[PDB]
Amino acid sequence: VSAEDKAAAERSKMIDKNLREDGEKARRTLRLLLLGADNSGKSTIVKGIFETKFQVDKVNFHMFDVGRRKWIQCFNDVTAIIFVVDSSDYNRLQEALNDFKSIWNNRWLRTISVILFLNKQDLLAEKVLAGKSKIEDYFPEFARYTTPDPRVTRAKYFIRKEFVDISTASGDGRHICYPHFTCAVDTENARRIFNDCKDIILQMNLREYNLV
Amino acid sequence: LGGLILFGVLGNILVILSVACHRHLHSVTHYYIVNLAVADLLLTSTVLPFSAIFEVLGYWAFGRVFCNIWAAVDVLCCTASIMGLCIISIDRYIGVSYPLRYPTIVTQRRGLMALLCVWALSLVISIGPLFGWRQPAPEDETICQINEEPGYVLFSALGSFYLPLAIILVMYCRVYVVAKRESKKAAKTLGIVVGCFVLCWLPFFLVMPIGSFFPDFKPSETVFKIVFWLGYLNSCINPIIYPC
Amino acid sequence: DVQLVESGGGLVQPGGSRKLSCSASGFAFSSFGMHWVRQAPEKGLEWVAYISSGSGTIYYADTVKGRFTISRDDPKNTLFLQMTSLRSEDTAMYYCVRSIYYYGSSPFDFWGQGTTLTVSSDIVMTQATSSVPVTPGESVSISCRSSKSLLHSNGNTYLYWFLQRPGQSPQLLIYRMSNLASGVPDRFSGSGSGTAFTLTISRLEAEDVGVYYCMQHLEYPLTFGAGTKLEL
Amino acid sequence: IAQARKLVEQLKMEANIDRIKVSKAAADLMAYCEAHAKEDPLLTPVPASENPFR
Amino acid sequence: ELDQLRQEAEQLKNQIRDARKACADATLSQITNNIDPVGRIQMRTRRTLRGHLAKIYAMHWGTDSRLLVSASQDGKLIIWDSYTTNKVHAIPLRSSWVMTCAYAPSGNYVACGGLDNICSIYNLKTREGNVRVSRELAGHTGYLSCCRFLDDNQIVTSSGDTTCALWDIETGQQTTTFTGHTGDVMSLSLAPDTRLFVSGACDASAKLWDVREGMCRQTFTGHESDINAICFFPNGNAFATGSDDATCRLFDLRADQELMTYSHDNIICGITSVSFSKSGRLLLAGYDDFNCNVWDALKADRAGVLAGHDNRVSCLGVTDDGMAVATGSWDSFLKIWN
Ligand SMILES: CNC[C@H](O)c1ccc(O)c(O)c1
Repeated sequence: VSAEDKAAAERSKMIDKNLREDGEKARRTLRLLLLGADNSGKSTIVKGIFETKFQVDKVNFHMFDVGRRKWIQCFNDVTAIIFVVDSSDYNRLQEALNDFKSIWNNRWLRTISVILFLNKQDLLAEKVLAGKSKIEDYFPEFARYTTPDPRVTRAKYFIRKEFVDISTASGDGRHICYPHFTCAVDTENARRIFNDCKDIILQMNLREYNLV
Repeated sequence: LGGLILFGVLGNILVILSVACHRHLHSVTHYYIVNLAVADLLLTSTVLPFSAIFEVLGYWAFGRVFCNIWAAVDVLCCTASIMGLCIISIDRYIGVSYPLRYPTIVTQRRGLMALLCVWALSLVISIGPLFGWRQPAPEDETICQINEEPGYVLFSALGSFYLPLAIILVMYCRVYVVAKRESKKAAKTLGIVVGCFVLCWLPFFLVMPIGSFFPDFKPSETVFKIVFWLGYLNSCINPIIYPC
Repeated sequence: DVQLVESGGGLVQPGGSRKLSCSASGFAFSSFGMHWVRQAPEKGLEWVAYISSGSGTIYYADTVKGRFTISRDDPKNTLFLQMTSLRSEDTAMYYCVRSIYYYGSSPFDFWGQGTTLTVSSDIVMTQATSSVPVTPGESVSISCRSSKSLLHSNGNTYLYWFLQRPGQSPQLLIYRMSNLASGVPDRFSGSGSGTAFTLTISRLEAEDVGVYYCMQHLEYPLTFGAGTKLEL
Repeated sequence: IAQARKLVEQLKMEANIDRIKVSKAAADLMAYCEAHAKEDPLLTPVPASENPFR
Repeated sequence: ELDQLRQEAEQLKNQIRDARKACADATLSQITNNIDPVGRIQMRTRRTLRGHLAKIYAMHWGTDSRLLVSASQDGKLIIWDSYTTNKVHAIPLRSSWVMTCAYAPSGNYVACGGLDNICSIYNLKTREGNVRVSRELAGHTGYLSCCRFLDDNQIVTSSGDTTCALWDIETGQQTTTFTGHTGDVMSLSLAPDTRLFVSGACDASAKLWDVREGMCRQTFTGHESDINAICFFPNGNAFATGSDDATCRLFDLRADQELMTYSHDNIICGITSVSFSKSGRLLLAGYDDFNCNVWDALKADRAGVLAGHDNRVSCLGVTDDGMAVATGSWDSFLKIWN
């Protein structure tokens, strides 16, 4: 084999060792895809492509937000998709629902759960208390909808029910949306993301072990 | 007879091949799966034809010098298989109870340690008969018999089945509790795994000690042979049931 | 940029001990294989030792095997040669030589400075010429011969040509018998077959006078040729 | 407004490109394919000795 | 004014289509219907290049057809010695998301890019002995999806911002910007003469570009979805495109039309990588259904299959001398076929 073609193999083994070490380091961090839309409040959810890292309970999470038909397949292996939505408005709410439907039924995202983040619920509460804008004008089914201020709770439950109804269409149980409510001054979003990721990983492990 | 041994060997070989055909077998759980498959394949290809020819011919052929090891390789491989089942159960429990801390708890440089400790314990148990801890060998080498020394019997039986059985039961019960907490299919799979392990290994590790310590309650020879082949049946079954 | 300094040397009484240091600066010392090569005061260069990347492989010359130990400190970027029981034949000038090994690499490309040390089968390379008087601007050639064929089954012929100017450390000219080392003028060329190689230079210029060594790298040890000399 | 002008200018420039017959194009493509049939290790089974990848 | 311009554009397009049809008297299938068939080809995995720990996205062969490069989502750009399956180099990447890679013809530089909208060019031959970044081309407002080296200081990059760019590595600025696409430019393929290239975009359009003139010359349509891969014919007067509509198309620069369509009713999966053999008789269509196919470029018939990948095939390349074929995939294993 000669020394020239054996020191090359030794160098290859050193490179393999470094690659294994880097991969073991990378496997301990969960990758989150931060999606949404403009003015949806995705900038302040947690206190080219943009990446952020935050550690809670000695667990490090990486969230990547880009700013989507093609490059989304690059995120085929992310642990979860944090879909931020601004529920304060109603005209663009149908656009957000269409975006969520497109993301959920994506060919390259059929096994990824979505940590839905209904942001700026305080502005939704203010709008529904003022009464100037009526959801029934935008969503005619809201008038026939009732909860399972109480009007704020009815509106919130209606939005969540609409999102979950979109999610459950042809879901097959491989991935489940996890709705949440977050205000601008909220600071418990990290814990919610932590719990959602824990549930996602637990479900993935249970599926792997051929259990439920 | 030999057909079951061939089927088990083929299944173990297929499991071993599939454990390296795809890169998805990079997690420690796949390492444990391939460890169990290797143990079962070694057990089959090293003991099953010899056991079959011993049962058919009815007498030792390779000789007492070459059949004493057959009583040590067999126990080594059986202990390796059972400890592999135990470590698989431990991995599943630590993965389910600590889902997002699994990579930082079960890490390489630690799973390899567990695997090597498993093999070391298996070889330590198997060396017993070759360390002089065996019954006085018969003069006629045409007859080859297992060792029923009470100290060796207790040590091997305990450290090969009872402690692994206890750990498997505890870990799988905790896993079942957690799975039911997060919500039948899981029940069916866990129950069939535990039952196929117990119904195959408990009969032998009950008929052997009862004959070792209570000769009055010693069973017959046909049941002893059935219990002896039950372990080989379990070895063949494991690659069928554990991947799926 | 790339710079290897050496410390140690001096006078050592026979049978003593000495620690030679080679500090690297300006390049990734961790990924470079290192060698110690000695040159007698009035003879050719003698290979002493070799250590791979990460200290995973170590070779010694038969002369100093067992008496010499080689080591490297990657965090400190240092190469250590511990010498014990120094015979009177071990006095020489030692050079620590970098060499990286991959497809297309140029081993022995950069040679460090020299450390003087004064103490109070193998493929042998033959350099028939001992001194070739030449005139500037005239194309000349240097012939080298090997005991065994250096052409490998992979089509790679491991022959190296090194130049040593008077009072200057050696540098690589031609590696693997056909390729030209970087920074060397295109005047030099190498040709030949197994056990018969020729280094042909055209339009010889100034500062080209010096010693030329043909080294084999097929296997170990690394036996240098006697080396020819070009003078005005 | 200028986008439409640029688009129509590009279309006019592209419209003047001479197009040869499809038969001639296919013929020269096939000629190039067949003229190098002896230099294609993939098409003709490569000998084991000549194959660098064992 | 807008209506008049729209009508003029429609008339021009109609006249161009009429001219193209007037130049279509026979078909490539009819022309080569009397040619000798390729037959059965069974390439086998000569080498398997393990070491990636994430999905592989791009792979480019070297000129000597011994070295090769691959990029993976784990931030690793690995340069392999395909002969002995030894990793010559392993370059960490600033951005873990890489969708393209390229190997310089001189073998001195490599290129990579992706969602970071930066084209990183690394200098392989250095005194320091490690692979450092030679240049960071910036200016694209979208992810880079393909890049190809022209010289040591001239590289063509295609991005997702509907524009390609001929750069100048010495100064790091776009010498020329190629505009005219309406969607993301998935792939680009240089021509052997290095005076023209092609670019396939998400609008099912393949545009020919003149590097020197810096202006589009021809536009080819006929695909039903995004064009993922494109490759020039060895002759230089043709190219082939692979698209998400599970079809491959052959276009001729001189004929300016679609000659042959390689597709099968059985296949329903999009093409991710396409490359040509040295003689051009074989078209290597890499699919995302875990296997590649070999098409007779003159009979439009399947010649053989290349299975052995457990995940989606992302990149496919043919050695310059035609010795072997590298096929990467999302399962972190790229194989070599011969
Ligand atoms: C199926 N073969 C079982 C083996 O002979 C065996 C294993 C463990 C023991 O303690 C033992 O007494 C026997």
